Amino acid sequence: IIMFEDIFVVDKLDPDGKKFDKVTRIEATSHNLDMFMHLDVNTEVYPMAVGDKFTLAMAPTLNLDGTPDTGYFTPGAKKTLADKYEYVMHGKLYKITERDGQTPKAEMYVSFGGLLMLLRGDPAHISHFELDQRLFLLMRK
Amino acid sequence: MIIPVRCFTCGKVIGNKWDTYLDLLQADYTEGDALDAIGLVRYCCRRMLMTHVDLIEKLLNYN
Amino acid sequence: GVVANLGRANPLQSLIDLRRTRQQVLYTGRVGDARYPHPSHWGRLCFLSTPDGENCGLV
Amino acid sequence: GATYQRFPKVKIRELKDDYAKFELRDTDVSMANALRRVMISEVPTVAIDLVEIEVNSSVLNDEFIAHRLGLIPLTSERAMSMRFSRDCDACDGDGQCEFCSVEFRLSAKCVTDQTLDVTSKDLYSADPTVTPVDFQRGIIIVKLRRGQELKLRAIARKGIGKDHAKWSPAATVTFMYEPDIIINEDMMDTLTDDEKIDLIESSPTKVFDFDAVTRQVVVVDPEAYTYDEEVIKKAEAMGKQGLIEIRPKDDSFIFTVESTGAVKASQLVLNAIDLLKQKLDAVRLSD
Amino acid sequence: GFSSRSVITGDAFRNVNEVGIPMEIAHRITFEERVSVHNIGYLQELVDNKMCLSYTQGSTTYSLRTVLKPGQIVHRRVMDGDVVFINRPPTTHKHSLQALRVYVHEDNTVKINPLMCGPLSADFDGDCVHLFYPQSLTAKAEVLELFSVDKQLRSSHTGQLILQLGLDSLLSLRVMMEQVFLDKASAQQLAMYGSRSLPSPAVVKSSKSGPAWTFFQILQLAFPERLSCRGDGFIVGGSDLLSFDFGVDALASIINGIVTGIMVEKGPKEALAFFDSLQPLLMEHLDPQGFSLSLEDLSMSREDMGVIHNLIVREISPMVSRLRLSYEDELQLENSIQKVKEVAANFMLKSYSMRNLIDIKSNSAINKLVQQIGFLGLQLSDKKKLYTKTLVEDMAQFYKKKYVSTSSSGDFGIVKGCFFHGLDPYEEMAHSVAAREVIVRSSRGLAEPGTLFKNLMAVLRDIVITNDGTVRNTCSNSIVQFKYELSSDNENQGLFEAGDPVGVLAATAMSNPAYKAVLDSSPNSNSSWELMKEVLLCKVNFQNT
Amino acid sequence: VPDIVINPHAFPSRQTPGQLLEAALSKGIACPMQKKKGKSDAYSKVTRHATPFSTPSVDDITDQLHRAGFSRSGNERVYNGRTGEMMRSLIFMGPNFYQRLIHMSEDKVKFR
Amino acid sequence: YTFEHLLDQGILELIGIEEEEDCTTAWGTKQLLKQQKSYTHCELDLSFLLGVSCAIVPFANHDHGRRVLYQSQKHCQQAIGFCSTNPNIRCDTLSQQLFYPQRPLFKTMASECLQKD
Amino acid sequence: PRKTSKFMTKYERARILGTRALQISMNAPVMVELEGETDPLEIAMKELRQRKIPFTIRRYLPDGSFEEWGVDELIVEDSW
Amino acid sequence: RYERFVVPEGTKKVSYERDTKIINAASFTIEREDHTIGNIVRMQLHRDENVLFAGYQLPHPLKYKIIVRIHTTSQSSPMQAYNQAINDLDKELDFLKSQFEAEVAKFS
Amino acid sequence: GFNYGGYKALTRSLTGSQFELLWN
RNA sequence: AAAGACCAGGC
Ligand SMILES: [Mg+2]
Ligand SMILES: [Zn+2]
Ligand SMILES: [Zn+2]
Repeated sequence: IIMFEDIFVVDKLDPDGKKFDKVTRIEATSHNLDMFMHLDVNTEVYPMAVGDKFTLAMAPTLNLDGTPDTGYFTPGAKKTLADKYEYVMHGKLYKITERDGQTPKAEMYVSFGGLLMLLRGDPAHISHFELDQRLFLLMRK
Repeated sequence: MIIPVRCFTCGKVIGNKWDTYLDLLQADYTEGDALDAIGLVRYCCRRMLMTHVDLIEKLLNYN
Repeated sequence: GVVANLGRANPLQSLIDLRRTRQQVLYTGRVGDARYPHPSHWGRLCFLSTPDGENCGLV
Repeated sequence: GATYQRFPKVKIRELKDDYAKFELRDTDVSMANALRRVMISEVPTVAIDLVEIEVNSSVLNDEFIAHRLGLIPLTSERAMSMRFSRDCDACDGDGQCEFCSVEFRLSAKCVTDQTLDVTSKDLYSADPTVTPVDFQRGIIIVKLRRGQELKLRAIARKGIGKDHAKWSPAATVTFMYEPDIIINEDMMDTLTDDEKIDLIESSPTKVFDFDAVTRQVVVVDPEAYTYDEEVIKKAEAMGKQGLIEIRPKDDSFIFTVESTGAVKASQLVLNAIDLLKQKLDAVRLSD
Repeated sequence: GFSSRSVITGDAFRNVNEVGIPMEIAHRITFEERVSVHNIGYLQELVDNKMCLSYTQGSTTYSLRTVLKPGQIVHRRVMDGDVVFINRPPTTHKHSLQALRVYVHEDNTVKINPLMCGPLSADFDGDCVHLFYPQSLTAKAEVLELFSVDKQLRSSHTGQLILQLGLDSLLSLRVMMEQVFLDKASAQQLAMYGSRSLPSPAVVKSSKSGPAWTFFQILQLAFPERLSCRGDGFIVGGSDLLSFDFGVDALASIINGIVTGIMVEKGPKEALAFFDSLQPLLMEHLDPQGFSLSLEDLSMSREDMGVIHNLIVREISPMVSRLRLSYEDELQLENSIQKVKEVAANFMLKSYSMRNLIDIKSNSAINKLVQQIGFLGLQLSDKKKLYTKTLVEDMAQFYKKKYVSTSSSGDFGIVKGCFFHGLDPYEEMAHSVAAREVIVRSSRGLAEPGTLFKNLMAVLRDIVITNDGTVRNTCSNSIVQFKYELSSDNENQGLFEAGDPVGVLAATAMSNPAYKAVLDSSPNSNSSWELMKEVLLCKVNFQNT
Repeated sequence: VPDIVINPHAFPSRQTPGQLLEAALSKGIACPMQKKKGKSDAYSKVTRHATPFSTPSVDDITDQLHRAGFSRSGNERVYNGRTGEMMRSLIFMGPNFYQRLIHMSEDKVKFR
Repeated sequence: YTFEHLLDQGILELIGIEEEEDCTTAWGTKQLLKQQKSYTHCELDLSFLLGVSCAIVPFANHDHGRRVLYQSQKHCQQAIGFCSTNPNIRCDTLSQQLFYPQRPLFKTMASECLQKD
Repeated sequence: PRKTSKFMTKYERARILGTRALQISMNAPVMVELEGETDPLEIAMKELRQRKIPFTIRRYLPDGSFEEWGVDELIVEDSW
Repeated sequence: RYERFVVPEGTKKVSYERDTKIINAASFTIEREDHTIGNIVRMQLHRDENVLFAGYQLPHPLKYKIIVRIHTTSQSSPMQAYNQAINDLDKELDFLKSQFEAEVAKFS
Repeated sequence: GFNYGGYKALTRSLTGSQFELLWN
């Protein structure tokens, strides 16, 4: 069971650029539910353009039935996990600072092994996320 | 003093090829053609014969 | 600085020990342009090879 | 009850004594590298190990002569069946003894006023199975002028190339990846033919060629490629990106095996496979 | 007690505080022990295995080359785990006394970690070191307590660390930074060298390839447990490298910040353990890739070389026939040729191998590559050189004589060629004068630092921080200073404590840049040593110079 | 395989580029000429002098390497010896004349 | 030729330092001599300006001068190569020798002219 | 005791460990337990770590005065 | 003296050690081996499906000794995965030898 | 200065012994 | 014994 899902549309690529050679940073608003996001993503295994469609989920576990998670994704008998997506990451929430500056926006900070992501938005969605919780980035086109 | 038995880098037997190389040089061949006709293909083996200095003849006179 | 020993480590050391030239000076360490190449060395003394100790340029 | 086994496939393209060329596919590069490393450093041969010198009147010293004698290749088909000298209890070394040792003798003295050559055809073994390899005149050892003399006795034993390079049976064993070359013909038509000659002249070896009978280019012998980036850097220098592309075709290799002659070129591969089995067996878990 | 001289070689796969000692050295040097309780059986095992060389009960030295009672002296041979202290022969090596732990090998050299080259200022081109072997037990305590590597980790000349990532380690980090991702096999092969565990992948599944780690997860494999610190370009939280910003202009400083975070909050040896896990990981990362340089790296194009020659024959040569006829205050020459050298460096850093093998921000090391790829620049002048002006006039007349093919097509003191394309015989002679002057200045001129260090130690020898804290002389018991630092007091400890010989530390911190400046003998490093002598060597009598 | 391996950090700092030009020249004169022309005098136009102050230009050295079947830049692809994988960087290889000096390690060992 | 026959026909001359100040000498290169004839002399080779251990160094005008000094003054006197051809009457303190000495692959002008290995 | 540092310096630490290991080598009783160790310097280091060492120091001031002190009263507790 | 090549001392040829921090994880230490055995065993263990970690390491490049670390899932164990890899390598070598003998007899 | 003219001037104008251990 | 004198390696 996921904790978030939304269809996103990218606003721009490279707000500064000039970074590692196979990483692109996307800056995006959201189409349905009011959200702000900017993310590091791999370019060679998943090229991403301007004006796209993609949706994002924020599940804390891959398995659709079981709760625990130890091990990589070597498929086999229990491939019944959330395989509805083409690109997944796995990282950590490290700063859940509350703004109260333009109080409709409340920011949140995660990092996938060095690849950063900021997600702002309403206080009524970033609450069940808590500090130092492992998260995933299930994302498809 | 004498030609070494094997090439230093690869280990091919070259120690029975000196007098043949001198005989081919004596019949007006270039050094590249004298090594081509004798079977040496890697440049490591060719530099063993192009650069050998035959000091045994001078040692045989001066006792 | 007149008579030296002949070295026999290889034949080249013996060859270059026989082809040297020296400007002897009083206190080694305060000379003029004695330690330097002059343009009148061209073709007759080597301007690239010389010692690097106290005899730099003097030999 | 699980199996995760591979099935290698072998196709020999040229085979003779002391030379073998064969392509090997459907295995991993770790297995090809294991075969190469074992053929260079693990397959045993027989070579001279002790030299006992009685008379030396030549102008060469004894360590020069012993090191020359150590590197002459002997015929070693018995080397898989005999034992190392650290394991033999039927002797003390120090002489001829089967399963561990062969004795050689040599004696020469110049009496003419011409210079006498002493070759490897003057070494006589006390075992007619282990002799020097026949290739000419034989490998030179020393030269004498008049009244000089060489007289010695040698002990030849078994060993491997990891111990000294005189026991290695391979003058050179190597493999190479098999290449996969694609040329985009929809971008090949964009080039005039002098620019095609300018592209083909960038390759160091003869991998591409020009057939003006159709006014085009063709990939002929795509195994003369040496994986330098010269043609690709040329096409990236002309701007015409992606015109050619080369990827190493995985799980496919071409082995070349040359032996010093101590053992045949098929027997070297077969003894490598046997020794690699023998060290896979001794590593097992008992449980 | 004993001393030993030997040639040094390197070894990156043993620990930083370890030294490898040849067996021929080790089996002839002894350590003395007083046999008593808690070591009867342990020393009896040794004397039974014939590892104790000699003995003395009472005073009569009976040899063993006897059972043990408590109270005599056993002399055993050097084995693994003992402490020696190392010193290159201190010609300039004023503070290089280091304490190291011994392992034994069979070769002929002394092996040290490559991180210990800069604390010793040694290299592996023929250098020898002296090892000393402490015999007394209070001497062992003093050596182990004052001069160990973890004790001496933060420098006393500067505020920095004595251990910096150097040549192959920094290059391994740079090539690990220009490609960001690693597949499973090489990542687990690197994770064999880490002290921690390998994390879950940052990328679990793409549709193109399999899983992939990033290099931050590889770099975090050397941290200690439950580390959480912070610096300029990084955030580490929960022993995980959360953030590390882009750069190659910042990378060494960020690594230095991570190590100072660990050594501000982590342990008694954790920064050394960090280095001991990081360095072999970087070697094993770089080894299946290789790194080289070709002729293409050294060949500037025809266009860029034409621009270099056009900028010379346009700007540099008509000016140099004007402002060199004036006197010394016109160093506008150096600024303009530095502008042309900036143009040449911007050209030559397009080759991928050359920008990884130097320090880009360094200027003494970037002029040396411009001399190889492009022009050499100015070689002859008559300002503050050790040759006279008659040599310069002779060389200008000789320049008129030899270039009879259109003389005065440039200047006589400017060399336009490069080392990669080769010099003229005239350019070779002009360059050879400049090289000879640098060599003479570096060899004969090493007497003014030698005098300065003697006269500096003669006056600064006995200045100590006292037990009440005032920096005082001790032979006259007079106050030189009321406080050494500005935030040192009896609540807050600092980098310096009571009993520290701060005068000797000041003298050595003054003598090091002098010796470095003369051993370089660049124009900048000559002017700096002039400016230093004009302060340090003032005269109380009026000389009206 | 090489006989001697040296570090690439030694070249941008010592200013001895001639060592790369000697090794690229020597490799061109010990290799067999592959006879793309197929004429008699395949080894007639071989450059081997490197005399000081009249050295050959680098276009002649690189054309000699190209006629022998090698890249002009002087480097070549190599396979890793411990694992077998094709290494990502190309390596500069070639013959250099090296000298063994009289300073040996076993004569420098001393103990007081 | 003999040297005496070339001297006796005026093709070659022996010239001292003071007389050479009245001489226009082309730089060795025949291409400098024969593209413009405003010269009175020409060198035999430019590399003969150097001493015997420096003229045999390959690409010796492509290196920095301290390095050429290191090679031609220090390192070539310490190399181990040939020692002698009659070692039975040489009781030196130390004598060292390689097993198989080689010559280089390249050919400078001085090594082609002296014909020494 | 006031007016001086409540930390122990490296020169006091070295001499305390030296005299303690010299005492242990002279058949002195060990004030703590042994977890299988033989080197006397490491026993003295464990004694300093567990603060079971009897000694007293006298810090001499420059003006002739001093400060008596007991060795289990200084901060020796500092990690990185 | 050149005898300490392939002979071990009174130690075992292989020594097993099951680590304590992670479960289903072990490190087999093999005497008198090097890259040849370790590399093929590593790349054969990656072909297995109940193997999550496989890696080999020389403790020092001048020692003739390797350490092989395996972490498995709960459907298998490290010792089963080790032995399955070794048996698969023997059967692959037997197949290779039969193919090579057939091709050599064909060429004559 | 740090030369003789400064050194003779001041010369004309003008750890160990820091602590002691004992038993308790 | 002691000094001269030389050479080499560093600084
Ligand atoms: Mg050095
Ligand atoms: Zn060869
Ligand atoms: Zn026997």
